Amino acid sequence: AVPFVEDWDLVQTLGEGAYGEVQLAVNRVTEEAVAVKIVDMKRAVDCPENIKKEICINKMLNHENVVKFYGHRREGNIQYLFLEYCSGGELFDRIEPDIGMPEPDAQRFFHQLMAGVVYLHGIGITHRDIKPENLLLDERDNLKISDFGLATVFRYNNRERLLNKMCGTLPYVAPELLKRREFHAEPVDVWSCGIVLTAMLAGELPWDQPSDSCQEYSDWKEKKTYLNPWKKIDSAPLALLHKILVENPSARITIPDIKKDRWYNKPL
Ligand SMILES: COc1cc(-c2ccc3c(c2)NC(=O)/C3=C\c2ccc[nH]2)ccc1O
Repeated sequence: AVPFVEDWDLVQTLGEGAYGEVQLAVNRVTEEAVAVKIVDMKRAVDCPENIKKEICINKMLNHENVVKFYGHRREGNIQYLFLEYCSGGELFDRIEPDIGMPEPDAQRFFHQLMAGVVYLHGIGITHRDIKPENLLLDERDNLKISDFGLATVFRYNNRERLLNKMCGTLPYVAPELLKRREFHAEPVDVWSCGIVLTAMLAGELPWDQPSDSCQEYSDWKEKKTYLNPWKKIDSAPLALLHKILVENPSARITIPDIKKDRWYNKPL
């Protein structure tokens, strides 16, 4: 019913999953509310390490658009991830199925996702799994990238480190992850942010995966915007998508150039 972790009361479960569980921890004494991820390590082959990297990354991260990392403890098997609480919930729950959200709100949330992403990239960290379920909104309703379990460093000592490990989520991963062996880390996140811009604007996921065979992806590759979800989207913001969901990860628009897009700088 009502458990607790080292002086903090465990109110309710914010999220779960085969990952373990994240209960909202708050202490009636100070009453500061926080997010506590309880990674239930097992053996020395899955959880007991997929978290060593996760905690390190966090201690590096500090940006108004990245769920803050307070600290961590560790009984033995059960480890505690002290994290920032975002009352707002997930961006995911602000997308109306098959409809979306008011364009101005899409633009705003996109600015922050771009803010937080550019930031991470600056310190050579790639998220690898950007999506509405990982973009939380807080009290004031500010977007904060979340869940760094799959993140990783791609630039250390100013030297890129091409990636090859496949991972993330199918209806959000960039095409190169399927056709290539190695791929630059940054363009994968830009593509994933692009797919997130579409949900916010069409309340639906373009395709199940950027597979050259997925019929819906082939139709976007054939400028057939005269169909869903592209039809529910306005040509302005659609112009940016045309530059984001670009196949060759080399010709894809770069975060910097996204800040110079007409829709992006459109007072809304
Ligand atoms: C900074 O990096 C991380 C964030 C979270 C995380 C995951 C879920 C929530 C949260 C933080 N803070 C919250 O407030 C969360 C969930 C929620 C659900 C409804 C309101 N909030 C888990 C692992 C991480 O490595």
